Amino acid sequence: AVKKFKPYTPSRRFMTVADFSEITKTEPEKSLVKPLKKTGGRNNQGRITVRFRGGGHKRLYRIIDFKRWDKVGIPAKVAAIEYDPNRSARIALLHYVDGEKRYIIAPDGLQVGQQVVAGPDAPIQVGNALPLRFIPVGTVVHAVELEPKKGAKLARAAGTSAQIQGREGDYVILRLPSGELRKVHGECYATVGAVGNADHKNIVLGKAGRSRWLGRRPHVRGAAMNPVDHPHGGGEGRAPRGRPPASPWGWQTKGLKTRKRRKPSSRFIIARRKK
Amino acid sequence: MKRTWQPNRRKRAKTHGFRARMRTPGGRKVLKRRRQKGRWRLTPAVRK
Amino acid sequence: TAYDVILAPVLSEKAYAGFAEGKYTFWVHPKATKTEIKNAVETAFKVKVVKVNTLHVRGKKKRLGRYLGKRPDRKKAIVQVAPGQKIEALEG
RNA sequence: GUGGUUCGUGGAGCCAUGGGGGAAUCUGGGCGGACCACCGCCUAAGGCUAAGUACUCCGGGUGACCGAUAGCGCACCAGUA
RNA sequence: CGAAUGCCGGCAUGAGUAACGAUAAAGAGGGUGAGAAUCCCUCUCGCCGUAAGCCCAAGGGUUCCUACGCAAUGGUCGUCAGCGUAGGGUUAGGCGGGACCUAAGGUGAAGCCGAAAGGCGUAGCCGAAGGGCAGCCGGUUAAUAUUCCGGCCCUUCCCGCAGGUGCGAUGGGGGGACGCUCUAGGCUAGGGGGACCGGAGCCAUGGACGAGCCCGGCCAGAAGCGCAGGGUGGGAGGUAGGCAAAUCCGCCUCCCAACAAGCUCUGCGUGGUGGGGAAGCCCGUACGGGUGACAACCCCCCGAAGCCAGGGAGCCAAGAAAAGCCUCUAAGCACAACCUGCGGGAACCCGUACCGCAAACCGACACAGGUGGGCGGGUGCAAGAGCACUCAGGCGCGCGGGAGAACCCUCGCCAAGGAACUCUGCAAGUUGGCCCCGUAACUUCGGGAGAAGGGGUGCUCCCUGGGGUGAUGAGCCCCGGGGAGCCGCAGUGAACAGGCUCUGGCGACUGUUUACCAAAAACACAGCUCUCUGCGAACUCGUAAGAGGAGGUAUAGGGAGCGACGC
Ligand SMILES: [Mg+2]
Ligand SMILES: [Mg+2]
Ligand SMILES: [Mg+2]
Ligand SMILES: [Mg+2]
Ligand SMILES: [Mg+2]
Ligand SMILES: [Mg+2]
Ligand SMILES: [Mg+2]
Ligand SMILES: [Mg+2]
Ligand SMILES: [Mg+2]
Ligand SMILES: [Mg+2]
Ligand SMILES: [Mg+2]
Ligand SMILES: [Mg+2]
Ligand SMILES: [Mg+2]
Ligand SMILES: [Mg+2]
Ligand SMILES: [Mg+2]
Ligand SMILES: [Mg+2]
Ligand SMILES: [Mg+2]
Ligand SMILES: [Mg+2]
Ligand SMILES: [Mg+2]
Ligand SMILES: [Mg+2]
Ligand SMILES: [Mg+2]
Ligand SMILES: [Mg+2]
Ligand SMILES: [Mg+2]
Ligand SMILES: [Mg+2]
Ligand SMILES: [Mg+2]
Ligand SMILES: [Mg+2]
Ligand SMILES: [Mg+2]
Ligand SMILES: [Mg+2]
Ligand SMILES: [Mg+2]
Ligand SMILES: [Mg+2]
Ligand SMILES: [Mg+2]
Ligand SMILES: [Mg+2]
Ligand SMILES: [Mg+2]
Ligand SMILES: [Mg+2]
Ligand SMILES: [Mg+2]
Ligand SMILES: [Mg+2]
Ligand SMILES: [Mg+2]
Ligand SMILES: [Mg+2]
Ligand SMILES: [Mg+2]
Ligand SMILES: [Mg+2]
Ligand SMILES: [Mg+2]
Ligand SMILES: [Mg+2]
Ligand SMILES: [Mg+2]
Ligand SMILES: [Mg+2]
Ligand SMILES: [Mg+2]
Ligand SMILES: [Mg+2]
Ligand SMILES: [Mg+2]
Ligand SMILES: [Mg+2]
Ligand SMILES: [Mg+2]
Ligand SMILES: [Mg+2]
Ligand SMILES: [Mg+2]
Ligand SMILES: [Mg+2]
Ligand SMILES: [Mg+2]
Ligand SMILES: [Mg+2]
Ligand SMILES: [Mg+2]
Ligand SMILES: [Mg+2]
Ligand SMILES: [Mg+2]
Ligand SMILES: [Mg+2]
Ligand SMILES: [Mg+2]
Ligand SMILES: [Mg+2]
Ligand SMILES: [Mg+2]
Ligand SMILES: [Mg+2]
Ligand SMILES: [Mg+2]
Ligand SMILES: [Mg+2]
Ligand SMILES: [Mg+2]
Ligand SMILES: [Mg+2]
Ligand SMILES: [Mg+2]
Ligand SMILES: [Mg+2]
Ligand SMILES: [Mg+2]
Ligand SMILES: [Mg+2]
Ligand SMILES: [Mg+2]
Ligand SMILES: [Mg+2]
Ligand SMILES: [Mg+2]
Ligand SMILES: [Mg+2]
Ligand SMILES: [Mg+2]
Ligand SMILES: [Mg+2]
Ligand SMILES: [Mg+2]
Ligand SMILES: [Mg+2]
Ligand SMILES: [Mg+2]
Ligand SMILES: [Mg+2]
Ligand SMILES: [Mg+2]
Ligand SMILES: [Mg+2]
Ligand SMILES: [Mg+2]
Ligand SMILES: [Mg+2]
Ligand SMILES: [Mg+2]
Ligand SMILES: [Mg+2]
Ligand SMILES: [Mg+2]
Ligand SMILES: [Mg+2]
Ligand SMILES: [Mg+2]
Ligand SMILES: [Mg+2]
Ligand SMILES: [Mg+2]
Ligand SMILES: [Mg+2]
Ligand SMILES: [Mg+2]
Ligand SMILES: [Mg+2]
Ligand SMILES: [Mg+2]
Ligand SMILES: [Mg+2]
Ligand SMILES: [Mg+2]
Repeated sequence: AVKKFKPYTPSRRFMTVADFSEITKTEPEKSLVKPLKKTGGRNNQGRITVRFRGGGHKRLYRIIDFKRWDKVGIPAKVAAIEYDPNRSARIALLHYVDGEKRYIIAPDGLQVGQQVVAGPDAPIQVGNALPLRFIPVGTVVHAVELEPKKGAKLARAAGTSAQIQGREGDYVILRLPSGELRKVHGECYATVGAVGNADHKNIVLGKAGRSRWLGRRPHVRGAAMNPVDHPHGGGEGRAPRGRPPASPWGWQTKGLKTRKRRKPSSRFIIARRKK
Repeated sequence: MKRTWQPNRRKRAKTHGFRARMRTPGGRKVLKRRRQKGRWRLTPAVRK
Repeated sequence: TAYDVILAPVLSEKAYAGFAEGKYTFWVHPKATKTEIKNAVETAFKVKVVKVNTLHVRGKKKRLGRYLGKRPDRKKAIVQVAPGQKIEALEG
């Protein structure tokens, strides 16, 4: 669902907060697999490289497992589903019969008490992770690797996933969260199921703070500035741009493609996007 | 009103201090210059 | 060098006041240690030292004419002697 | 593709060289202002080498130089207040 | 040289002029002295008192104390001083830093990059007002005091002795260890009564010898007991993990126990006992001292925002690190070693004065400005750190004395009128707390509600109901309900204290901005759309290495325009 409120204050008649039911079962993170101060900071060596970041609530970083091939064959029971401030998805804390404890980005439907496991003989079912080439084509999977052993990179945001469309040589073909058709090596590990907390995208912030709480500082439009500041600056009394819509740096911003042309990464991508 | 000089000793030392002046060629040059000029104080007089 | 640690007695209302108890105060080397002083005093005036307190004494800034200056900084050490023991030299 | 020279593309050689191609050992190879033939000059792709020349913080000797608003910012406890 | 709003210097004019720095405020009698409205004392008077009192951090650097002093500095004066000369003055194993820890950041073995200079950067190191760490109450000086002295109480090292044990890490694990809001039960600080203990004294001006008036009736305290709380399960087997070295931790299984107990740790009571101990009177220029008692040192009540603390609940924005500490074992070593007693020793460096919402700091000044944290009493007003008065303390603002003009400022009142004023009701006034009635369009059903509009408000006496603490009784606190009556022009009798409504424009709303002429219909904003990005992402910085994006991955990022919501 999603929490609604009665309009007892303006803005409160609009904000909605996540339904923390899937979560629950645990609040404080696992002191062991989380001790990692998250280094905050909106720019590199002194200079701001990403405008409007900063402020925002303090955060501990939960280190998660983006490559499960480590523990091939060792089963693990799902201990808890927790909240993770650094991602759209929630995470599942799991207890390996091994003793070892790990955090997985919690898949949709993965319940506490269930058992998961990785490897080529993993029983195709939500939670388990296997090398793509061992998963039944048509299977919806998430946290897919893009190149064998380099870690999970595709389909990780709340409620996302990819579907295996076909096999072909050492390569299998995926339909990414973006609608794009990509060829990804058959050895790339992926874990069965969709990401979960797919309701994420519906929460309405409701007010200017909250945006501040998430660490997003106010974004000032180009038109609101002077020429020294941005191409859309200046003009006496509200201007109409001036053709053509461009960024504060100069590159046109309506439709101009930015993907590097001669990129070898092409070839492997068949389709493009959703429109 | 609140004026521009807000004395802080740690600050003064870390910023204008002898060691700070030594860390860079730009600061080492200042020392060279003050010295040549015969300045009695090469570095802002400050203690603790 | 034991006689290099103790520069001289202080001489002053307050200092004398200490003599009643085994409390003799001296002007000592700015760098001297409490422990250094204990020994220095023991061998110099042949006594048993049991406590040593020290404090720095910043020099008074002075001016003779348009010429401005300061007096040398100092260290004062008030050494306490073992029960019933007197530093003869400083009595009188 | 450029720099150096009096040479700013010029008929542009000579000396350096970032790129590409890439030899020969005196029956060799460079130069004499495109280039060619004569006649000549010189031996590249290893290094070293006093003296004559430059300067003046410092010491000295001189002045049709100054004489305390001058002369060094400072004749004085000044790169100070 | 006569000129350059010339340059350096000197001296004029305005001029005995404006000023002398908050309108909190003065008067007098003594004293000192060559001279003081200005220094000292005494007595009156006024001001501050969520202070204009006290304490800490920063900054300042002897401004501290004292003796001689008054040229100058002090907006006047000066015998006085934050001023001149000189002499004194700052005392620590336990307070704060350092012989500890890590934070952003900084630095930087390896390593990367760049014509040079130099830019990065893993481990490490540095880095504090964060984590760690053993002292409380008194007394003394002209000037220091958890530092000196006194009482009581602790901490680490080293050596010896006795008794225990697998002892042994810079490695492993636990622990340190963390948010916002609201909160329980106990306490403590703090405060208020007391007909009750102690106490110099006082009955004035009609009365009162009165439960009369006035002052004080505390503080510290090991072990051991008490009371409140916090932290913690205990066993026994397996054992792929903690870059296996573990008896530890972590996982599995079952013999117990399970709003606990027990063991532990804090807080607070008490505790042998040590200390402190008013008013008033006497001594004293000064500072104080006797005092005044062999001082009493007890009882109720109120009560924290503080302690027990790592307590509980709820919530989303999901809330440092590392060492100390416990534990595990590696090398080693087991005639070492660690651990507990008990004795005898050891325990360095720096700071410590003084000012500190200010005349000593930042503003050229003894500047009406600025300056972080803690304490900040009493009575009343619904409450409070608000307002009025006052304790303690501190001050009356470092020129005065007169005069009673115009005019200026700040303030008070006003006949009849009542916005006729004027760009504009600008300004000022009106209204103002609390309680009870009672409130319209419209609406996103929360609002508009303090809508408006009224009524009540003091005091005396009678009766009566609830609760808190005691004990269920009295007291003492805390909220009420009903009656009669009294007096003023007036009862939130003083101070703090909305004027109301109707209708348009513009932005939704709270918010942000041109520090020193513009706070707005401007920026922002939740929300909507377009567009780029397949992750060595796109974009940004940078020559480069590298870094931000992000230890993120399409319900992400970047860029752009519009700007809740409704159609
Ligand atoms: Mg940096
Ligand atoms: Mg904007
Ligand atoms: Mg503009
Ligand atoms: Mg432009
Ligand atoms: Mg820019
Ligand atoms: Mg200045
Ligand atoms: Mg600073
Ligand atoms: Mg200066
Ligand atoms: Mg000391
Ligand atoms: Mg040329
Ligand atoms: Mg050329
Ligand atoms: Mg070449
Ligand atoms: Mg070449
Ligand atoms: Mg040639
Ligand atoms: Mg040639
Ligand atoms: Mg030729
Ligand atoms: Mg030639
Ligand atoms: Mg020729
Ligand atoms: Mg030749
Ligand atoms: Mg040669
Ligand atoms: Mg040669
Ligand atoms: Mg040479
Ligand atoms: Mg040579
Ligand atoms: Mg010469
Ligand atoms: Mg001169
Ligand atoms: Mg002359
Ligand atoms: Mg000279
Ligand atoms: Mg000069
Ligand atoms: Mg002239
Ligand atoms: Mg002329
Ligand atoms: Mg002139
Ligand atoms: Mg002049
Ligand atoms: Mg005149
Ligand atoms: Mg006159
Ligand atoms: Mg005049
Ligand atoms: Mg006049
Ligand atoms: Mg006047
Ligand atoms: Mg004045
Ligand atoms: Mg005045
Ligand atoms: Mg008054
Ligand atoms: Mg008053
Ligand atoms: Mg007040
Ligand atoms: Mg200081
Ligand atoms: Mg002085
Ligand atoms: Mg003084
Ligand atoms: Mg005097
Ligand atoms: Mg004067
Ligand atoms: Mg003085
Ligand atoms: Mg250190
Ligand atoms: Mg560096
Ligand atoms: Mg670093
Ligand atoms: Mg360190
Ligand atoms: Mg610290
Ligand atoms: Mg600390
Ligand atoms: Mg004092
Ligand atoms: Mg003591
Ligand atoms: Mg052991
Ligand atoms: Mg740890
Ligand atoms: Mg009483
Ligand atoms: Mg009595
Ligand atoms: Mg009478
Ligand atoms: Mg009382
Ligand atoms: Mg006690
Ligand atoms: Mg007690
Ligand atoms: Mg409380
Ligand atoms: Mg360390
Ligand atoms: Mg040492
Ligand atoms: Mg002090
Ligand atoms: Mg102030
Ligand atoms: Mg303060
Ligand atoms: Mg003054
Ligand atoms: Mg002031
Ligand atoms: Mg303030
Ligand atoms: Mg009250
Ligand atoms: Mg009130
Ligand atoms: Mg008083
Ligand atoms: Mg003044
Ligand atoms: Mg009238
Ligand atoms: Mg009238
Ligand atoms: Mg009119
Ligand atoms: Mg008119
Ligand atoms: Mg008005
Ligand atoms: Mg009345
Ligand atoms: Mg109570
Ligand atoms: Mg009011
Ligand atoms: Mg009001
Ligand atoms: Mg108001
Ligand atoms: Mg607005
Ligand atoms: Mg506003
Ligand atoms: Mg601001
Ligand atoms: Mg302005
Ligand atoms: Mg502002
Ligand atoms: Mg405004
Ligand atoms: Mg304004
Ligand atoms: Mg680049
Ligand atoms: Mg990152
Ligand atoms: Mg707009």
